[PDB]
Amino acid sequence: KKKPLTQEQLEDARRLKAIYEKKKNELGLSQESVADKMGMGQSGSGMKIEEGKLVIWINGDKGYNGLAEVGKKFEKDTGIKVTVEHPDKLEEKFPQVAATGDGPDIIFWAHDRFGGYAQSGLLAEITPDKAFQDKLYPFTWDAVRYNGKLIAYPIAVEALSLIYNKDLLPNPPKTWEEIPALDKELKAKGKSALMFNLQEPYFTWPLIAADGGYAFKYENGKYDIKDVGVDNAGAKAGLTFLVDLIKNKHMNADTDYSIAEAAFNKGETAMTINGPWAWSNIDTSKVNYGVTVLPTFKGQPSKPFVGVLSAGINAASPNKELAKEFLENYLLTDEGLEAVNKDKPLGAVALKSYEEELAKDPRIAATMENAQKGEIMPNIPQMSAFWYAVRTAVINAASGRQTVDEALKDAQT
Ligand SMILES: OC[C@H]1O[C@H](O[C@H]2[C@H](O)[C@@H](O)[C@@H](O)O[C@@H]2CO)[C@H](O)[C@@H](O)[C@@H]1O
Repeated sequence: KKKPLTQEQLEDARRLKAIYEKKKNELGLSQESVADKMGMGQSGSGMKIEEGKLVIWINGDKGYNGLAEVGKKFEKDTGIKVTVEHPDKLEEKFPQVAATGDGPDIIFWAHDRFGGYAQSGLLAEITPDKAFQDKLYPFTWDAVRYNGKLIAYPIAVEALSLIYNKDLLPNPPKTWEEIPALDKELKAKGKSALMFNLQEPYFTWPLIAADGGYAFKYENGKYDIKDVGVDNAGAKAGLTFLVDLIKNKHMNADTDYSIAEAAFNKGETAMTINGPWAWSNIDTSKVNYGVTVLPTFKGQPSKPFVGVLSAGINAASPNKELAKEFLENYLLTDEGLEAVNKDKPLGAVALKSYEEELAKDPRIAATMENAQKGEIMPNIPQMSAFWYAVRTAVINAASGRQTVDEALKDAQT
């Protein structure tokens, strides 16, 4: 308190403070900190994610109610509350919130996005022992391995199939090339041959890859990011066929997931292209449907990009042990996967014991044959940029805003 200070000394300090404050106000920071704007300090205090519970994000097309049921079982046994959410644009929101040390404890998505999350430091290395690993197929662990480390638990192996209305079309086409004539036939009955989501490149990729399109060349155990196959002859032939379908009025460039689903389930179109998650709504519909191998293009199989639905653990989570216990001992069991599967079908699961049951289902057999004909997606960090590039190319080529040659030239970097 009692200091040997004169008014002149205090005045000198007053002036220095005022010089500082004058600059601060001129910089428009009357209400903010200088050090914050310099990106100094932290963000944040390492405690945004609540300790002692689990928050889980999964896409809204998956069996999130069945997953929440597994969460309730977990809570009954352990007292740990599990909250399941399905935010829109989850795969964009997760990296944004997790970068700040926030977000869910566990994030579900196909494995392709996970290498980018891991490179950004957003995903924990997972630690299942060999005995647990032995319960899932080796190729599924491979999909979630990034630079030697396991960075997610694999859940299910997803591939697109051709889904068809057996009453309108007891005999589904073998080839993409048959579709225009089939559409002309069905149009005379007030129906169309085929509708599927043209807004997400996932759905058009199997045709683009058929005759030779590819994302990143894989050689000697590594992906060459300098060798991209989005604008080669095969990719062009595939996308040109799609564009010709639109030019010839066999499909509408505007068709999206809900337009195609509503039209197929109402019985207005004879075929759609979709994954196992979609089977539940068709089951509810009046449609008698089959699930079969995708049409060939130029005599070669369609090659869907295969996604392994996977559960990653937020690096910021203080609940990594709770998450491990939940995922290994509750979800990845016959009863856990059945709960999710009964809600929206997972397709072919990574867990050997449960996959052996489901394999009897002809819809799963067809999923697996389409998966086998395609390729497991890379998980490299360049995947997000690839998908954005191809999404743009397909939408622009389909709508006619650009030619196929120009759109694919733009996508190639
Ligand atoms: O369309 C690009 C998109 O494809 C894949 O997303 C799939 C996903 O794997 C399926 O689980 C399902 O939810 O439909 C999505 C397509 O709408 C990639 O996994 C994704 O990263 C990519 O953006």
